[PDB]
Amino acid sequence: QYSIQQSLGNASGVAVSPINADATLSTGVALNSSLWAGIGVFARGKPFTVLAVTESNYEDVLGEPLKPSSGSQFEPIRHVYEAIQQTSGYVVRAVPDDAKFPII
Amino acid sequence: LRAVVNEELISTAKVTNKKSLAFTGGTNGDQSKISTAAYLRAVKVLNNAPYMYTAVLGLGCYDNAAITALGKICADRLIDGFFDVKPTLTYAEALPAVEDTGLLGT
Repeated sequence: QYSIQQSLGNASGVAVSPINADATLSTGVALNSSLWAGIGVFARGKPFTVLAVTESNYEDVLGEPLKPSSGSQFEPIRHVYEAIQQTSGYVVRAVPDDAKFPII
Repeated sequence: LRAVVNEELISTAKVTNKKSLAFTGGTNGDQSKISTAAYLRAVKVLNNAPYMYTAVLGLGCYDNAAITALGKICADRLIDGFFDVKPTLTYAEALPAVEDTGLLGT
Protein backbone atom coordinates (compact mmCIF):
# COMPACT_ATOMS: atom_id res chain seq x y z
CA GLN A 1 0.00 0.00 0.00
CA TYR A 2 0.96 3.65 -0.43
CA SER A 3 -0.35 7.19 0.03
CA ILE A 4 -3.98 8.00 -0.78
CA GLN A 5 -5.10 11.49 -1.82
CA GLN A 6 -8.35 13.20 -0.86
CA SER A 7 -9.05 14.99 -4.15
CA LEU A 8 -8.07 14.47 -7.77
CA GLY A 9 -5.84 16.83 -9.71
CA ASN A 10 -4.18 16.26 -13.08
CA ALA A 11 -2.04 13.26 -12.16
CA SER A 12 -3.24 9.68 -12.61
CA GLY A 13 -4.42 8.25 -9.31
CA VAL A 14 -7.27 7.00 -7.15
CA ALA A 15 -8.61 9.28 -4.42
CA VAL A 16 -11.03 8.65 -1.55
CA SER A 17 -12.83 11.57 0.07
CA PRO A 18 -13.17 11.73 3.87
CA ILE A 19 -16.08 9.87 5.45
CA ASN A 20 -19.30 11.90 5.53
CA ALA A 21 -21.45 11.54 8.64
CA ASP A 22 -24.69 12.49 6.85
CA ALA A 23 -25.53 12.30 3.15
CA THR A 24 -28.11 10.73 0.84
CA LEU A 25 -27.65 8.71 -2.34
CA SER A 26 -30.37 8.76 -5.02
CA THR A 27 -30.67 6.75 -8.23
CA GLY A 28 -32.62 7.81 -11.31
CA VAL A 29 -34.04 6.40 -14.53
CA ALA A 30 -35.61 7.97 -17.62
CA LEU A 31 -38.91 7.19 -19.35
CA ASN A 32 -41.13 9.06 -21.80
CA SER A 33 -44.45 7.22 -21.85
CA SER A 34 -46.50 10.32 -20.98
CA LEU A 35 -45.67 13.99 -20.48
CA TRP A 36 -47.14 16.32 -17.85
CA ALA A 37 -47.15 20.07 -17.24
CA GLY A 38 -47.48 22.37 -14.27
CA ILE A 39 -46.55 25.62 -12.56
CA GLY A 40 -44.50 26.11 -9.42
CA VAL A 41 -42.09 28.24 -7.41
CA PHE A 42 -38.52 26.97 -6.99
CA ALA A 43 -35.14 28.13 -5.75
CA ARG A 44 -33.49 28.60 -9.15
CA GLY A 45 -34.57 28.35 -12.78
CA LYS A 46 -35.00 30.51 -15.86
CA PRO A 47 -38.33 32.29 -15.23
CA PHE A 48 -41.26 32.21 -17.65
CA THR A 49 -39.61 29.68 -19.98
CA VAL A 50 -40.48 26.02 -20.52
CA LEU A 51 -38.06 23.68 -18.74
CA ALA A 52 -37.76 19.95 -19.40
CA VAL A 53 -37.00 17.87 -16.30
CA THR A 54 -36.11 14.19 -15.98
CA GLU A 55 -35.41 12.07 -12.92
CA SER A 56 -31.68 12.89 -13.06
CA ASN A 57 -32.11 16.62 -13.82
CA TYR A 58 -34.78 17.75 -11.34
CA GLU A 59 -32.04 18.62 -8.83
CA ASP A 60 -29.70 20.55 -11.15
CA VAL A 61 -32.57 22.03 -13.11
CA LEU A 62 -35.08 23.42 -10.61
CA GLY A 63 -32.94 23.31 -7.47
CA GLU A 64 -32.39 22.16 -3.93
CA PRO A 65 -35.76 21.74 -2.17
CA LEU A 66 -36.84 24.72 -0.11
CA LYS A 67 -37.00 24.30 3.65
CA PRO A 68 -40.51 23.79 5.07
CA SER A 69 -39.79 26.35 7.79
CA SER A 70 -40.13 29.12 5.20
CA GLY A 71 -43.71 28.02 4.55
CA SER A 72 -45.96 27.70 1.47
CA GLN A 73 -42.87 27.57 -0.78
CA PHE A 74 -42.09 23.85 -0.56
CA GLU A 75 -45.19 22.10 -1.96
CA PRO A 76 -44.35 22.38 -5.71
CA ILE A 77 -41.03 20.52 -5.49
CA ARG A 78 -42.59 17.70 -3.46
CA HIS A 79 -45.40 17.42 -6.02
CA VAL A 80 -42.87 17.34 -8.87
CA TYR A 81 -40.83 14.66 -7.09
CA GLU A 82 -43.93 12.52 -6.54
CA ALA A 83 -45.07 12.90 -10.15
CA ILE A 84 -41.63 12.32 -11.70
CA GLN A 85 -41.23 8.73 -10.48
CA GLN A 86 -43.24 7.58 -13.52
CA THR A 87 -42.32 9.84 -16.46
CA SER A 88 -40.76 13.21 -17.23
CA GLY A 89 -42.57 16.47 -17.89
CA TYR A 90 -42.42 20.23 -18.35
CA VAL A 91 -42.46 23.02 -15.75
CA VAL A 92 -42.73 26.81 -16.01
CA ARG A 93 -41.33 28.89 -13.15
CA ALA A 94 -43.08 31.94 -11.70
CA VAL A 95 -41.18 34.63 -9.81
CA PRO A 96 -42.28 37.72 -7.83
CA ASP A 97 -41.69 41.17 -9.28
CA ASP A 98 -39.05 42.22 -6.74
CA ALA A 99 -36.51 39.72 -8.11
CA LYS A 100 -33.09 40.61 -9.52
CA PHE A 101 -30.10 38.84 -11.04
CA PRO A 102 -26.45 39.82 -10.54
CA ILE A 103 -24.11 41.25 -13.16
CA ILE A 104 -20.50 42.46 -13.23
CA LEU B 1 31.12 -5.78 6.69
CA ARG B 2 31.39 -3.20 3.91
CA ALA B 3 34.46 -1.86 2.13
CA VAL B 4 35.60 1.33 0.39
CA VAL B 5 38.45 1.39 -2.13
CA ASN B 6 40.83 4.13 -3.29
CA GLU B 7 41.19 4.03 -7.07
CA GLU B 8 44.55 5.81 -7.17
CA LEU B 9 46.74 3.20 -5.47
CA ILE B 10 45.02 -0.15 -6.09
CA SER B 11 47.09 -0.53 -9.27
CA THR B 12 50.09 -1.33 -7.02
CA ALA B 13 48.88 -2.73 -3.70
CA LYS B 14 49.95 -5.75 -1.66
CA VAL B 15 48.42 -7.80 1.15
CA THR B 16 50.15 -9.94 3.78
CA ASN B 17 49.00 -12.50 6.33
CA LYS B 18 47.62 -10.83 9.46
CA LYS B 19 45.86 -12.35 12.45
CA SER B 20 43.23 -11.02 14.88
CA LEU B 21 42.83 -7.34 14.05
CA ALA B 22 40.16 -6.07 16.45
CA PHE B 23 37.91 -3.07 15.87
CA THR B 24 38.16 -0.25 18.40
CA GLY B 25 36.41 3.05 19.04
CA GLY B 26 32.83 2.05 18.24
CA THR B 27 30.60 3.65 20.87
CA ASN B 28 26.92 4.26 21.57
CA GLY B 29 26.33 7.78 22.82
CA ASP B 30 24.10 8.95 25.63
CA GLN B 31 20.78 7.62 24.34
CA SER B 32 18.69 9.28 27.07
CA LYS B 33 18.99 12.64 25.26
CA ILE B 34 17.84 12.49 21.63
CA SER B 35 16.74 15.62 19.80
CA THR B 36 13.44 15.91 17.95
CA ALA B 37 15.32 16.11 14.65
CA ALA B 38 16.24 12.42 14.89
CA TYR B 39 12.63 11.43 15.56
CA LEU B 40 11.38 13.55 12.65
CA ARG B 41 14.00 12.07 10.31
CA ALA B 42 13.08 8.52 11.30
CA VAL B 43 9.37 9.31 10.86
CA LYS B 44 10.15 10.60 7.36
CA VAL B 45 12.02 7.36 6.68
CA LEU B 46 9.02 5.35 7.90
CA ASN B 47 6.62 7.30 5.68
CA ASN B 48 8.41 6.33 2.44
CA ALA B 49 8.88 2.67 3.37
CA PRO B 50 7.97 0.54 0.31
CA TYR B 51 6.48 -2.15 2.56
CA MET B 52 2.81 -2.42 3.54
CA TYR B 53 1.59 -2.24 7.14
CA THR B 54 -1.84 -1.80 8.70
CA ALA B 55 -1.01 -0.19 12.07
CA VAL B 56 1.29 2.42 13.63
CA LEU B 57 2.62 2.08 17.18
CA GLY B 58 4.02 4.82 19.39
CA LEU B 59 6.58 2.56 21.12
CA GLY B 60 7.13 5.00 23.97
CA CYS B 61 8.13 8.20 22.16
CA TYR B 62 6.33 10.74 24.39
CA ASP B 63 7.26 13.53 21.97
CA ASN B 64 4.46 15.70 20.61
CA ALA B 65 5.99 16.39 17.19
CA ALA B 66 6.74 12.72 16.57
CA ILE B 67 3.24 11.73 17.71
CA THR B 68 1.52 14.20 15.39
CA ALA B 69 3.75 13.11 12.50
CA LEU B 70 2.74 9.49 13.13
CA GLY B 71 -0.88 10.62 13.20
CA LYS B 72 -0.36 12.26 9.81
CA ILE B 73 1.03 8.95 8.52
CA CYS B 74 -2.07 7.16 9.83
CA ALA B 75 -4.40 9.68 8.18
CA ASP B 76 -2.43 9.39 4.93
CA ARG B 77 -2.36 5.61 4.53
CA LEU B 78 -5.86 5.03 6.01
CA ILE B 79 -4.72 2.68 8.78
CA ASP B 80 -5.07 2.46 12.56
CA GLY B 81 -2.92 4.14 15.17
CA PHE B 82 -2.28 3.26 18.82
CA PHE B 83 -0.48 6.00 20.75
CA ASP B 84 0.27 6.51 24.42
CA VAL B 85 0.81 9.32 26.88
CA LYS B 86 3.42 9.38 29.64
CA PRO B 87 2.47 6.75 32.25
CA THR B 88 4.13 8.61 35.14
CA LEU B 89 1.56 11.42 34.95
CA THR B 90 -1.16 11.50 37.59
CA TYR B 91 -4.88 11.29 36.83
CA ALA B 92 -5.35 15.07 36.92
CA GLU B 93 -2.41 15.78 34.59
CA ALA B 94 -3.32 13.14 32.00
CA LEU B 95 -6.22 15.07 30.47
CA PRO B 96 -4.31 18.22 29.35
CA ALA B 97 -1.54 16.08 27.86
CA VAL B 98 -4.00 14.54 25.39
CA GLU B 99 -4.81 17.99 24.03
CA ASP B 100 -1.07 18.70 24.08
CA THR B 101 -0.57 15.77 21.70
CA GLY B 102 -2.49 17.69 19.03
CA LEU B 103 -4.50 14.72 17.75
CA LEU B 104 -7.85 15.94 19.10
CA GLY B 105 -10.26 17.17 16.44
CA THR B 106 -11.65 15.73 13.21
